Amino acid sequence: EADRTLFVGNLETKVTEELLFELFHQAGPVIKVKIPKDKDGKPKQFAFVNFKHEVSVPYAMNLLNGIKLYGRPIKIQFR
Amino acid sequence: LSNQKYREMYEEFQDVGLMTGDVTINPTASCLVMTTEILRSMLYRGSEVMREVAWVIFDEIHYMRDSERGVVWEETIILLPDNVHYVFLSATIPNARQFAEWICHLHKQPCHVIYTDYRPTPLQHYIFPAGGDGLHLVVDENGDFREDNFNTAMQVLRDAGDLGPSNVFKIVKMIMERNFQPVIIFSFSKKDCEAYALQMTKLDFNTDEEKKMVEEVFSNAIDCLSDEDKKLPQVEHVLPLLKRGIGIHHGGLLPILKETIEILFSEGLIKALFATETFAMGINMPARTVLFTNARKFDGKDFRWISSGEYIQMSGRAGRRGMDDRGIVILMVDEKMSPTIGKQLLKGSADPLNSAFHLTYNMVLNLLRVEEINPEYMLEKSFYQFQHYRAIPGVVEKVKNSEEQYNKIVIPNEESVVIYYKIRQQLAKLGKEIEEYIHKPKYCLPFLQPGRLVKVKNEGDDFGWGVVVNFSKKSPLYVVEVLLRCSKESLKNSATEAAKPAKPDEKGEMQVVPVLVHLLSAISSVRLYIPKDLRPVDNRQSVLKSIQEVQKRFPDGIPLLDPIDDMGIQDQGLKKVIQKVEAFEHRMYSHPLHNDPNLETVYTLCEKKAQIAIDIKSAKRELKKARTVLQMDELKCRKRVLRRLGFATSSDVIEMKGRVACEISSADELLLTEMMFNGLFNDLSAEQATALLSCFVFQENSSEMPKLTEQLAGPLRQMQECAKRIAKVSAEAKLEIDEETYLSSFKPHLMDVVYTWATGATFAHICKMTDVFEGSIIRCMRRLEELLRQMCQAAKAIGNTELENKFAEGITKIKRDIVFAASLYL
Amino acid sequence: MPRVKVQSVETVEGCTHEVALPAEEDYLPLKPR
Amino acid sequence: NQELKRKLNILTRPSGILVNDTKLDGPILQILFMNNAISKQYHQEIEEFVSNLVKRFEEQQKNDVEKTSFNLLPQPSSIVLEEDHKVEESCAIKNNKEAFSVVGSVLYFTNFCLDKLGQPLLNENPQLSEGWEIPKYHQVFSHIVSLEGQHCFNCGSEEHQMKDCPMPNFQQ
Amino acid sequence: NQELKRKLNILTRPSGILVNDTKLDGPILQILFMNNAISKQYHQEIEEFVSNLVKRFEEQQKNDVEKTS
RNA sequence: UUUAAAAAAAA
Ligand SMILES: [Zn+2]
Repeated sequence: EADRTLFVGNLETKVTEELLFELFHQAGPVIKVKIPKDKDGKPKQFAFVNFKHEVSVPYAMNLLNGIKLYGRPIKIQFR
Repeated sequence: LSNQKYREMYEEFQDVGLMTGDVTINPTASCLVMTTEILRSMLYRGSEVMREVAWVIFDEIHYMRDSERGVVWEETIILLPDNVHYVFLSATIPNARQFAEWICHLHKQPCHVIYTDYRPTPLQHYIFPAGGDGLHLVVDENGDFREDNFNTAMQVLRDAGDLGPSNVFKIVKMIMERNFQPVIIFSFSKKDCEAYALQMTKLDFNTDEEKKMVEEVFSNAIDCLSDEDKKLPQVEHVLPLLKRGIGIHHGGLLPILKETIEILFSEGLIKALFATETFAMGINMPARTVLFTNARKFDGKDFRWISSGEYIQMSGRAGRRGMDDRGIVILMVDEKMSPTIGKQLLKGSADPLNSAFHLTYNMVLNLLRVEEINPEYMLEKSFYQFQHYRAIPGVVEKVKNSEEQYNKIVIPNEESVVIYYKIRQQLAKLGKEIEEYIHKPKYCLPFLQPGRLVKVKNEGDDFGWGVVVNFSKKSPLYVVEVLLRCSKESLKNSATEAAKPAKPDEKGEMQVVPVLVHLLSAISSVRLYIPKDLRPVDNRQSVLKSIQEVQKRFPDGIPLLDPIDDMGIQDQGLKKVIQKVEAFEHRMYSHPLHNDPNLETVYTLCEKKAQIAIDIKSAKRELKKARTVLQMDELKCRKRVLRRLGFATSSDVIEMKGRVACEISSADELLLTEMMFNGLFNDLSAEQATALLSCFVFQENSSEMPKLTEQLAGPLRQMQECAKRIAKVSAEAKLEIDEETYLSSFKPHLMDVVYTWATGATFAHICKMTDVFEGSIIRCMRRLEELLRQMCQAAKAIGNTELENKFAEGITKIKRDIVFAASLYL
Repeated sequence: MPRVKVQSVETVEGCTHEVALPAEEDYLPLKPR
Repeated sequence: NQELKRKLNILTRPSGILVNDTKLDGPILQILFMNNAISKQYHQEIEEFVSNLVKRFEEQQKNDVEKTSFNLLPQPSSIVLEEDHKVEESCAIKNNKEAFSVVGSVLYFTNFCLDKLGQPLLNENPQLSEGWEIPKYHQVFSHIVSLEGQHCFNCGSEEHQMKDCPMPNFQQ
Repeated sequence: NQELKRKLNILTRPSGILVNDTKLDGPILQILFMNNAISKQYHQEIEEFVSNLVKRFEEQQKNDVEKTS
């Protein structure tokens, strides 16, 4: 579970889980995505994405990082 | 099964009826297909349709041992007139002759027995060990068990234990690639079947044409349901599986899905069916291969290994007629499988047919009602006294043979030998008392160090001296681990066996055995030097060498701890036991016969003579016991309970209350009748009454315990009070009943679900209102409907029209589209 | 006490056809259809 | 009784020892050197080892360990050294009784120690006791001879839930 | 008297031991562990030390020394 | 920019 997960940060306001799911479906099978919302009413600037296969987590990092969505790149990290 | 058989017969003769609780088709026919319970009802109420019958064809008569539903068979056989003739189909069983003798003795006519083990197509049994890499042909078509392959498979299992994501996926993929495609996977759990079916959602056994045909058939089958029902997840999400050629069949599913999957499999459109044991009893649904995932099932009591009977019954579903010339059965064995268990399972024969007769208030009440007959008749002839009567000659011969053998032996001077023997036995008993004193955990535990030398001797078998290693408070029993010589037979199948001493001729393995504390015959005092790492099999032999050296140093036995001073036991009881044993020892030594020689053989012969004497005593005791009807006391207690509640008159004539109680047979009678006569139902609206009755007819191990708000709690607690009264009265009549269990039998888990369903909620809503499988909800709903019909009948019997109207409305509300969906086999 | 007798009818190999009948009666062969 | 007292000359501690702080004061091992080559030859090594034991305990306790809370009371088979009354005490009699208690007696041969009095343990648990050291074994059977067989399960301790864990199945 | 017999029980070697070569085959010591922290704590160390003594003597004696009067 | 084991069935 944890190994196949992938943490994300620097997501713009309009970035919804649907956009991330669509983007990462191409990278690999996207199990699901999390955008926890703190005591602010909107999801935090970070998120989590779960891939079916661990092989996606490297390849996705090898493929996507700092992608300019909504005029802001997106950073990708691990646990 | 009745529906399927009716379809077959109708396609054969067309002069066929059907009479089950759910439906009745063409009742005025000549060939009626009806479940046993309907037949029992007709017998008890004496319908004219029964008059014209000439043949009765019981099917799956071996089902008579169903514990709970077994009785409903014997009654039907007993109450049938003697002019009829039976045809008892069954599965292979050893004690068929006993059943035939019972029929002869009961109806006084010849009864034949045609026993045959012949099968059309041979079977090959393979075993797949957990962690292995192949299938080992344990049993060949010829029936000759192959010992070498079985040993190799179990050796692989052991090596894996002491060392395609899932095994089932590998097995099924291999089956597909070896052209064994039509496969039935018997897993003894609904969740296991679900999981294994889901895991295989990456293969495809169906050609495109098969996909089109399956889609069309499924749509045609489901078109009967309403549009909202078609939207249910259960119907929609099975369609992909059937499209790709994978099916699931277990009691949890919806009935209509079960029937559709049965049709598809029978027509060959499904090539891998994950099913529980129920599908085994299906009719005309064979397959080329059968796969057992787990050889463990939970029966009514608790987990257990599947008996050889069940294994034979399920494996019989392997190998079609003619199309395939070989049948394959694959058994997957996990770590907790001993070679002895596997051998018994593969080589054992079918279980014997033993009755399950047990009284029910319905039987007692019905027999009391009718005249010129009483329950004693049923008890006398109910294939349970018959087995004991058949057994009596055996015990008679046994006691006679033991008596003649006992008198055969010759003792020259029995008085002196007997006195000496009794003195010796008293000494042994006093020694046992002393040992029971030593093993108090507050006295011997300080002495069980990891080197201590203790002899452990479970009655009958003695392991010899062994070195203690560890002890612990298991959970207050104390488990002491010693290091004994094991037999290399109980050491290889240790997964289930306990332990066994090394046979005298051979050499053991010197393994660690967890014995109980009170099995230490003697706690010697010579603490060896323990290697401190007893894993390698070389140190555990240096320990044996050390023990032998210590024994060779003490030529006359190793010293033992003195219970009094060495262990510091102070309580006077030990003192008195010591005095008694001292006195008995002196009286023994003084005996004139002690010094004489050759008294050892005389002592042994006297001991065996006493053994034979006690064996005769027990055998004749039980022979005397068995010469009386068994459940007679139970019948008296039941009659006491019935009369004390007003059902049965003091002269044993059914009172109006008992007459009413006769009708209700699908649930408890005393509770329902008492509540009906206490006016409990005369205020509740139809919904609460239906919900409560649902609480009556539900029995499933679920711990959801949903909260009942207002209209479902008060009635539930009133029912609880009435049940408590019944339990107390029954207990007062010397009737074995655990009040807590009786009050806990009525599980109200579905009360709210059934209430909401009666209110008019859609099925999808209620299916999401709880956790039980939808199939269980449907089953309980059907059972509740039939109970409500019986309740309407009882209300009519008492002439209380209000209850009739209330229960009629309850029937109307809960009888609609999906739950009571007519089976497609009709 | 039951009074029955189990006469083992001879048969072609494959099945063990045997008939249990009351002791007071005497076994007789089955007439052909 | 007088003859027994005469024979128990070795097991006779003098009466009058001003024993205070019984936990650390009071005697330590009493060794009865026996008439054989090993003992006669290594008497001095034995005495030096006992002195080293005392020194090691003092060093390791007065500096590192600061609990010394639990106590192993003598087992029921523990004798008390028989004092010879050459003087009268007042209140330390009970303290002397507690301090001069024999807990464990061992007669060492070459290949097996003939033992009696056993060893004390805390609430019947070798793991929590002081002088107990269990060997290492496999325990292959797991089926008692005369009986039926045997909160954050990840940790293995049934005291806390995994939700608040400080030391970190087909429902579908 | 019972108490004194109990106490003297410690000084009682069992009758029956087959002792030949009295110089080596026989007791090495007899340690009476007392009720204080040190003896309770270093029980295993003491036993290991005695075993080491036996081992060292066996080595040195059976290997090198010849007279050892 | 890191929210336990559980089958089967009916008047
Ligand atoms: Zn934890």
